[PDB]
Amino acid sequence: VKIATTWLGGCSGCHISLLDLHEELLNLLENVELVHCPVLMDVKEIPDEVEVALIEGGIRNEENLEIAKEMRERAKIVIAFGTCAAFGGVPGLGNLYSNDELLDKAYKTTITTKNDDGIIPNEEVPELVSRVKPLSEVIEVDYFIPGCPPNPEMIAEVVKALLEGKEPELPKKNLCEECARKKSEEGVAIETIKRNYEGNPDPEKCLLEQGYICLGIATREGCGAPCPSSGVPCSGCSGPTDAVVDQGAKMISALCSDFGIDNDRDVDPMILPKSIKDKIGSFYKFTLPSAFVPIRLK
Amino acid sequence: VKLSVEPVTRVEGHGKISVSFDDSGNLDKVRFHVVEVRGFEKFLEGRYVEDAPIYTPRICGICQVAHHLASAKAVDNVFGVKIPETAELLRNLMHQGATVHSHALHFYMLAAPDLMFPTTDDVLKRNLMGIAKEHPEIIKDAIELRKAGQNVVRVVGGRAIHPVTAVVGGQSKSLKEEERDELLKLSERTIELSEKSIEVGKKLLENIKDEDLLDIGYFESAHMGMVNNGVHDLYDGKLRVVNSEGKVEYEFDPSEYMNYIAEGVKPYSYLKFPYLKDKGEEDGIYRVNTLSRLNVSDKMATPLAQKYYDEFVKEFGKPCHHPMLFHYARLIELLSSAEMVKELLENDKIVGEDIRAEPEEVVGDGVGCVEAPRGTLIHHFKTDDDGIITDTNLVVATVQNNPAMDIGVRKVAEKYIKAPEDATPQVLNYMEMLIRAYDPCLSCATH
Amino acid sequence: EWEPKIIGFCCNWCTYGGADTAGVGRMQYPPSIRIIRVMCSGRIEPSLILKAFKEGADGVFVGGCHLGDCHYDSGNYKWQRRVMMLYELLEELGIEKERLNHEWISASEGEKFQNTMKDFYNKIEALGPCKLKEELDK
Ligand code: NFU
Ligand code: SF4
Ligand code: SF4
Ligand code: SF4
Ligand code: FES
Ligand SMILES: [Ca+2]
Ligand SMILES: [Mg+2]
Repeated sequence: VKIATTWLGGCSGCHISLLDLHEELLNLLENVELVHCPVLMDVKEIPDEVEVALIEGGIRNEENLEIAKEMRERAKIVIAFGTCAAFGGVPGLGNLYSNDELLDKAYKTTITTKNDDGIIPNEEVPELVSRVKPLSEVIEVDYFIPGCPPNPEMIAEVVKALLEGKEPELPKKNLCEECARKKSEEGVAIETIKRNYEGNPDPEKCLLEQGYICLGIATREGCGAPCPSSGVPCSGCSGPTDAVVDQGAKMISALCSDFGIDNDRDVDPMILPKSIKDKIGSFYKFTLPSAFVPIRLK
Repeated sequence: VKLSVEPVTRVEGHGKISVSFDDSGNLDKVRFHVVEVRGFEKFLEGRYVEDAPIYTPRICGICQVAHHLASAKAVDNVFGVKIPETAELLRNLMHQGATVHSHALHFYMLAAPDLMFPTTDDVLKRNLMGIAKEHPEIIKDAIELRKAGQNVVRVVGGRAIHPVTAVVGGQSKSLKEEERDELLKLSERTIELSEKSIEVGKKLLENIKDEDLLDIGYFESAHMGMVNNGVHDLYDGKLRVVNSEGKVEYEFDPSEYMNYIAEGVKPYSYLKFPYLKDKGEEDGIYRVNTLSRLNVSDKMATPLAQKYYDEFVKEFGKPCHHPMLFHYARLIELLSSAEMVKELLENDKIVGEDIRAEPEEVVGDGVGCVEAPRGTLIHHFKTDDDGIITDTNLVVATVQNNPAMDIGVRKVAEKYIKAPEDATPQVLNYMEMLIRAYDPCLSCATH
Repeated sequence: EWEPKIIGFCCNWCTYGGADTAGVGRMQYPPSIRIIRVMCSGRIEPSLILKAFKEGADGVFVGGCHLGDCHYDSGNYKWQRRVMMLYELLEELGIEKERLNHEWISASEGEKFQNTMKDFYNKIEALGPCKLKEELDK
């Protein structure tokens, strides 16, 4: 099967996760024909008759937009490869600023920058798109592999399903099932909200119950929940489930509902908003571009 | 006639080389352009400073550990906390494991295709798969090296890609004695494969010398790297700068980097052009990573790497300015990192339970610095009293080799091109081979 | 020329009834709002409010039972915690806090509903249109 890969406004992490198949990558390449992959081979142009296309990264500039459309016309099946392609990713946080503000910082006001002329690179470089957009906003996407980056095994299962003429199936639950942390039978009740550095977390008890903002509740399973298992809350990098459009909104809903639930009628509703100094960064680290309100109005 | 090599392949990120000729057919302009930028420095404003080690790894998928640790370090300085010795060891263990994965990835997956096949016209042969068909043991060993590196990162960092254990004050988890013992058993093999890789590199660079490709993109410059009491160190130390003749010009703590480094801007690229602030853009050009680090170091901290380094210095001298020798210095560092993994695992403090310190009052500024596989990495954050970022500056490794790449690609074309007919697939690939010698990570470089 | 676009979410047991009472009493108010019925204000959550802004809402109104009077005992206590976070989330997104309005209005409080609609209309009308949808269409 002829497959091709490319990268847009991402970090290369999804391609690195594909390489993290290790010995299995060679076995995968035996049953597949890699016709385009900038990081691995020197085929400069996307060829015609591509069967499966793995597109990493979201839309950040006019060149990405061009390549997405180019790959869409040459590929039969297009896959939004990873959280950046599927939801926008961390680069999506740039949507909280105007493109002029992003560029002025990087090319003028950064402390080590010496640019008295105040020039913004504009020759032989693509202009940025008004805002970061998920791949599906600009082209028709057939499938998506969520994760920042998706685990190697999940990438193989998806590609192997397409090789066998089968429909890929993503896991459907939120992360708490996979998570090894202990959850109360009585249900979740949050007394106070803590920043990740505040306090000393219990390694067995659920991090959300302990007062930490854990996105596991509003995030699709599949990663194996290595973050809570490694002592830190989930940041929601796999994105939401199939039944949730806006991950951050649903996380805020859940958090607000169980906050002070044991003192439901008497808990001060102003405590929670005052406690969270960075609301967008707390609930939309990986999915701001795919949210109902994906930008900060200027 | 306007030729363009786009995209530059077997490099991380988006880059291109433009080659132009005048109406008389003579070579006129040759430039290296980086066509991507995301704006991490600006969008980090308003974020919780403790979330920086979650965001910065997303600058790059290859060197996410370096970013995780550079941010974790800057964050520890923002909260005025000195982390326990066990945390420093665990952080360095993760860092060395990442360096093994990155150096192995570049030399075998990205660079070797050209060193093995420098004169072929077949692009379907000039890649990982081409090497695997003829020499499967070369790639199987490369995969083993990477697997070993990523295993250390997964065990110490929680995740092989985008680790999460470097938190405020230290580490979120300890290395269990069982985990330490298994990594220690597996550690010997990594050193062994890294040592076997140096011979592969010697043999492959000999093939490059036989085709007069060892001097491609040659130019002299200053060199920057981190040194711990003059010794090679990728985790802790001071940043040392040597001139083209090898004499030390600067030695400074990373927190004072803004008084030594300056970054220029050109209209044809999203990648900035740094230089030694006081020397200027013309006389202040410097290079980072592998060869630059070996050039500033008095010696390697590991016994095996030191032998190959001493053998290398006696043959090519010091400082070595050859871009193609960066491949060889990379292999020396690959071995040195493999050796450091064993050394750190052999330290009994690595399994300690005092892994984190309580955060102190918020100090409004913090500079975190480590030597990423591709060069000096500096994460600088400024925050308010509540620890919310107000300003940031990221001097990311490959940006410092941007002038070298722009110069080197020009020097290659000057040596092989006189008219557009001379710009053949092999000659255009020689220009890409120069770019590849610096192991560029353009997503990293632009951020 | 321009007339604000306001969307309302009113609980069946109280605010929706309070809006009906204003109608029975012929208590006139501006025709910008279009009310959506739910069984409890506890049904309201950020996704619905944010969805309204994405579609083009200049203002969003949410009406529920007085605190302690919820037909389902405590649904409004959850909504109250959600709306407080939502006010600040909107400000971070550059959407004025004042474009969202929540009130507790009983089944017979027609006068209160009328005056609330008048006040909320004047507040949105004075703020002018929300430019979100225009910016997203660009
Ligand atoms: N190595 C490395 Fe990064 Ni992908 C680069 N260049 C960062 O500091
Ligand atoms: S998803 Fe995560 S890993 Fe894949 S590109 Fe975006 S950032 Fe890099
Ligand atoms: S820790 Fe995060 S993921 Fe694990 S259970 Fe509690 S909430 Fe779900
Ligand atoms: S735990 Fe949450 S954050 Fe960590 S990997 Fe799974 S999804 Fe991404
Ligand atoms: S029914 Fe009116 S708020 Fe619950
Ligand atoms: Ca920078
Ligand atoms: Mg944040």
